[PDB]
Order: sequence, then C-alpha cells, then structure tokens
Amino acid sequence: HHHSVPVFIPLEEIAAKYLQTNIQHFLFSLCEYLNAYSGRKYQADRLQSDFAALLTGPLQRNPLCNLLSFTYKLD
Amino acid sequence: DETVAEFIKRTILKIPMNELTTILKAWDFLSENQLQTVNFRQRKESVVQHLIHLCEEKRASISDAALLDIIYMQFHQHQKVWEVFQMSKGPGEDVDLFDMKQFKNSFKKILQRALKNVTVSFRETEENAVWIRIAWGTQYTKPNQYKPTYVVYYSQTPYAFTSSSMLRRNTPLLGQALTIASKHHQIVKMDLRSRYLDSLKAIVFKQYNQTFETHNMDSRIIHENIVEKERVQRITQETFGDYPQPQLEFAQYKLETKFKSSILAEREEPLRCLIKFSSPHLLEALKSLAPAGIADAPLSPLLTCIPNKRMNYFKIRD
Amino acid sequence: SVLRPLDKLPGLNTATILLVGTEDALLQQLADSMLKEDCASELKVHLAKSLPLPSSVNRPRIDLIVFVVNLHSKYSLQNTEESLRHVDASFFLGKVCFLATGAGRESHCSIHRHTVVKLAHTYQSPLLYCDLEVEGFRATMAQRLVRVLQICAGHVPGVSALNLLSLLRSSE
Amino acid sequence: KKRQRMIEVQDELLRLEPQLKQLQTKYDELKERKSSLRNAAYFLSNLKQLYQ
Amino acid sequence: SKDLKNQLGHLESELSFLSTLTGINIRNHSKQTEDLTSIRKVLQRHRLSGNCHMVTFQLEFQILEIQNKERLSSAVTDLNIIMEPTECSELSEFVSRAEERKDLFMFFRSLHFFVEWFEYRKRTFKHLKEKYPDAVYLSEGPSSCSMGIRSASRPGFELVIVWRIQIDEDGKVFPKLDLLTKVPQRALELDKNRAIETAPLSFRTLVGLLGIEAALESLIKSLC
Repeated sequence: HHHSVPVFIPLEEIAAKYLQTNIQHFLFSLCEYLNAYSGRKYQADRLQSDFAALLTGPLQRNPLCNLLSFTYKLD
Repeated sequence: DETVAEFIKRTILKIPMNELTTILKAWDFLSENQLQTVNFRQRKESVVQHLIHLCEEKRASISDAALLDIIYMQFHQHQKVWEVFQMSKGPGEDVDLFDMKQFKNSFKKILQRALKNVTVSFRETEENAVWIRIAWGTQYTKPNQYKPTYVVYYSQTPYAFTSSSMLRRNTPLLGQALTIASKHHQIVKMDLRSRYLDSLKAIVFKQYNQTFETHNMDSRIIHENIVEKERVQRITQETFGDYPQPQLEFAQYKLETKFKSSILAEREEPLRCLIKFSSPHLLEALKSLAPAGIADAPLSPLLTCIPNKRMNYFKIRD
Repeated sequence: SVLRPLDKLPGLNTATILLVGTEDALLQQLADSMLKEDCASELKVHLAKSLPLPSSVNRPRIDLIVFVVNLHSKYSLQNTEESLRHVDASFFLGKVCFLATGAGRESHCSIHRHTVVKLAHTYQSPLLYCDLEVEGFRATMAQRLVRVLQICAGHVPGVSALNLLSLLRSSE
Repeated sequence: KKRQRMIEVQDELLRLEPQLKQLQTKYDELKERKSSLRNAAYFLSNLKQLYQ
Repeated sequence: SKDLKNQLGHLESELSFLSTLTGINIRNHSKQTEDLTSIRKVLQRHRLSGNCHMVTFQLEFQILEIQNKERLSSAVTDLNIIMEPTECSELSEFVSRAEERKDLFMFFRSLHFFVEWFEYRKRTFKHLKEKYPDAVYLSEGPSSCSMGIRSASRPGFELVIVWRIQIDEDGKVFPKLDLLTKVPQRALELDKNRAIETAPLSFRTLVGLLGIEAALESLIKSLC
C-alpha cells in the first residue's frame, strides 16, 4: 500500500524476487539493506562532524553512501 | 561588459525588497563588509543603482549572474510549469557509484559537442538535489539569456524535473544528455504537469501518506435519511482517505466514447469531447462534492486516481 | 408509499411540519429559525430530501408540507416535480405550500418565475418568496410559517385549513 | 540538417550496446557451463567404473 | 465481560501470528528505570528470555537515554547474553563477538540465518538416510556435521562428506561442502589413472553443476 523506504534503496527488485515466496526472507533482506545503509551514513556523518580539523575541505558523498573520497593532512 | 550588468540589474529588479538581503547573503559574491555601506531604507531604485555600481567596480563575470538567477528561481520556484521525466535501465546492469564531477563533465561535454554556444550552470544542494540552468544557442547565434531552462535532478533516482520554457526545440538532446550523464539507457515523459513542485515531488515519490499503525442537540428536529448521510460519509472517507491531499490546480480529460441514451441510436461514430477541471486547490473541492449533494456517493474512478496513478492528463476511448 | 393527512390521531398540543428540499444547510437554518422562538404549542420539524419517505410507524401525523424550490438549480425543480407524485389529493386542500428561494439575485437564476408561478397555480397552493441566505428575512419567514402551521394544526378556533385555502386565494 | 543525423546515430549506438553486452555474458557463461559439465561427467564415469 | 474475553483472544492470536511470522518466541520481560539527572539522563535495564525454534537464550542489557533540547541519544552501554552449553563452538564465538561489539539486531539476524541453515542440513541428511538405508551410515546423527557413505559389501571402500556452517567477522552465515577419502592402498595400486586425488575439487564442480542433493544421490548411485 505505502511505505517510508528511501527511493534510492532497491526495494522493487527485492519485492519482485521475494514478496510472493518466503516473505520472511524478503523482510530480513530489507533489514540487512537498511542496517548497512544506516551504518555507512552514520560513519560518514561522524567522520564529518567530529574530526573536522584534520580534514582540509568537505568530503564528497553520494545519497547511497557507497563512494567516499577525501584528502587529509595530519599533524 | 554591459550585458552582464544589464542581466544582474534585471535579476535584482525581479527580487522583492523585503527578501533582497537574504538573496544577497546567499549569493555571497560581494563581501560582507560592503553590504552595510548600502542603506536599504531609501527607494528601491537608489539601492539597485548602488548595488550595480558595487558589482561594476568589481570584476563581474557571467557565472555570478547565472548563480544569482538560479538562487532566485529556487527561492520562488512557482513561476513556471514543471514536468517530470523517467529513465529506465537494462536488466544486466549493476548499481553505479554516482560521482558529481563525472556527471557534470559528461552533461557539459554532450551539449558542447552537439551545439556550439551553450551556457550551463550547476548548483549542488542537499536533499540530494542538483539544479541546472541552461542557456541555449547554436553555431551561428549567441546564448540567449532571456529564455533559460531549469532542471532539478535527484542523484541515484530515475526521476528528474524540468521547467517547460523552450526545450520543445531541443528535447531529444536534453534527454540524451540526461540519459548519458546519469548512465541510463531509455527515458520517457510522464503525463504529469504542475506548477507546484513539492506536490509533484510528493506524488512521484509516493510519500504523501505518512501514517502507520503501531503499538509503541435540539432534539425537536428529526433528521431523516440519516442512514444515507452516514453511508455517503463512510464512502467518501474510504475513497479519499484521511491524509492531507496534495495541492493540484488542473486536470484534463479527452473522451472518444459513443453517446448511449431513440436519440442518435443509428450513429456509429464516437463523440469527441475535451473536459478541463480547474480549481485553486484541486482534490479538496472534489472531496466535498458528495456530502454537498452535487454528486453520487461513489465518485467515478477517473477522478479518485490522480495521486495513485501519478497522472494528470487522461485519454478515454470506447 | 403514499402520504395521507389523517392516518393517525393528533397529539396533546403538538404541531408537526415537514420540509422537503435538496439543500440541507438551508433546511437546517430554517428549522433553527423556526424553533428559536417560544410559542404556546409544541413544535416538531422533520427534514427530507424527496418523497416517498423511509417506511416507519413511529412517525406522527403531518400537518403541513413545504416544498422548497431553489431557482438557481434545475435539479431541485426536477426533485420537487418527482416528489409531487407521491402525495394524495386530499393533502392539497390547504396543507401544502411552495417556497421559492433565490429570486433576489436575478443574474444567478436559471429558472424563470413563470415556471414556478404556473406550478403553484396548477396544484392550487400558495407561493412564497424569501432569500434563505439572509437571517433577517429568514426569521420573518419562519414566524409566518409557524403561524400557518398553528392555523393548520387546529389550534385556532373557527379557522381551519379549508378556510385558509380561501383566505390565500389569488384572483388571477 | 546534420545535427539530427548526429542525434539519431548517437541514439542508435546507445540502443545497440547492451544487446552486445548481454550476448557476450551469455556466451562466456555457456562455454564454462559446458566445460564443467563435461569434466563432471568424465570424473563420475571414471569413479563409477573404478568402483565397479 | 465477553468483550474483554474477545480482546484477550484477539491479542493472543495476534501474538502467536507475529511469533510464527518473525520466528522468535519471546518469554517474559523485565525493566528497571533509574533517573540519574545532572539535560536529562535515564538508565534503563532490560532483561528478556526466549527461543528460536531450536535454541533458547536469555539476554540482559542496559541503555542510557540522554534526552536534551534537540537530541535523544540511546546507546546500549552494556549487554550480556547466555544460552545452553551445546557443542557448537562457533556459536559461542559469535556470542562473545556480539558481546564485545554490543549489537542487538545483527545477533538476531545471524541467529535466524544460522538456525535456518541448521534445519536445512538436518532435513537434508535425514531424507537421504531413510531413502538409501543400505548405502549411508550416519555415525553421529542428523544434527551433526559429518556424514559417512559406505556400502555393506566391503567396509574398506568408504568415504565421508563434510557439511559445516561458518559465521564470518561481519556477521553473515555461509556453509561449506567438502569430502575426505579413506580408501585403502589396494585401490591405488590397482588404478594408475589417478582420478581420486582430484576427487574433492571435481566434486565441488559437481555440486556447482546441478545442485547439492542431486550430486549427493548421484554419488550414492555411483558408489552403489
């Protein structure tokens, strides 16, 4: 009917492949995907917020948080 | 030159007076120590003249005016009619690692190799949004700054919104640039146009219903037909839901059905009709039609499927 | 079912009126204006959209029927024309009234006044004019309707509905 | 006139690439499928006759 | 009080439905609250037991809810789980890993996947046992890891198939299938083609060809 899963999360594929068979496997796969995304986003946000002195410029990041790139100089 | 000054002056004249300071602070072209020297208490003309003088004393390029125009447009964003695109990908393709620099480079190179003179301005903002302003031109004319094209792209999503201003001439080129820079294969236009960008955003992303269930008086008057009233109320509540309706303002239907009513019984040709629904807040006036007594209890499915089917223009045949 | 005037016995100092129309808000406002005052009798107001009514035995006898016709919509006129075929002739002997609404704003009218004039003349019933959107006129119309209901209910010695039929008769 | 020709040739190439991609994947998976099937059949027959 | 009985029945039915849908049957739960305010900090000690369809567990943890003007930070400061002392060492290894990592959801996910693979292996071993009771010898039982294939004609030529369940450092679960050949030197001096030492690798190709149980029954039929 309706949900609150983000758009960039591949929900349609998991649904089309697991909704009609083994619904619990579909639920656990969605759980794994959401947990991984939340963990990656939390890592990125904590690195950006806490250690702002060692970073020279803002780091590059995508919505799915699957590609990071940053330059840093330590003292 | 003088064209840049005229562009900046027109853009500033478009901006109202009460919110000009916020736009100037968001632009961040002139230094902060140069803003308090100007007095925003006098007439608008003198303020605009002083701002033009300040922007002329400093080196003013064409990118700063484009950035100011992008800021003004994204601050108003209700002066144009917006349309939606949808891009498809092959089955055997993997999830890509989106990069902003490569996307910008590809989107610029496509238009630079197709046309000759074309201006592209980017603005990457949070909510995972990229605003693109395009000034079109060809090998024998200069880019026209009076008729720009605005695009709002959401990274790693198959959707992109566009302002219908002049792309009717360069629609396939813009589609090719979008489907190449974003690493897609196909692109199609959805039958959904609207002036309210937030309503289109909520409808396309189907996130307008955010309610989930979880556990964590004058007795002398006798109202007859009360059962019919409660029935029509229940039917309306079940059909239109209880969530706040998205704000639309227009709907269009084309009809090619036969007339069935002795009267035109021998006719074998359809009746061509075009109907338009217009309202300041659509989907809210219709919901109040059945309780008011102007329509039946269940409305036609053509009127109660606007947000669910993500369609605004309809064609119906026999 | 067909409504009959004298199917049930009257109550103890009780008068009942029935209002048939398509606009429910106007009927509610008219009922409120009728019941907002104090009189010697016990008044009851029933509201309906069209005839016939849902079957019931608990409903007491009806003393007066008022058909509200909105001149700004043909739907109400068609509804009244359809409802006028479910009442017996014995009810038209001074117990039926017509109330036309919307004659003030002529630019909005979709029905000619000759139509409602001929409709009222055909069934031998009075025709009243009032703009129910204004409270000042609605109060006076409600008081007049209350007086007519008290006359028709039999609470005035010497005057009946058959006499009211002759009192409100038109020359042409 | 030449601009539209350029656009349509770009469209043609963009439409034609993924078919080649999918065909290559099918080919180089079917090859190893057949090779593994043959190897498994040989080993199974050899062990069967050995135990026999 | 019929409505109350109906509500109780509906709640019990919903509880049973959720338990059989998710796969976790939860026992009683206890909570203790402590207000340690300096901006406010609360300490909540929770304790609960349960089981997953084969394995019982009892966990006790404590969270520190820091409520303030704009944020509500909740972090599991301490956790401790205890289960019955079986012979599975990797299960206790992951228990200690999740104990030192202080994570709750990954534990449940890995436990679900582990018990699913365990019941898969159990229902797979016992099926081929009664189907071919003259060609297999389950020395330890259907709830074990090893498997012994042997023919009643000669007790010398017989081999073993190994099925283990592995849990990596990330938390995911993946099995592994190997075999070990205990064949006397008479078959080696008999056959000079030397097609037995490459048996495991090729065997994996076999299970990578047409399935697991198909390869198992093919090996049973070939040894038969």
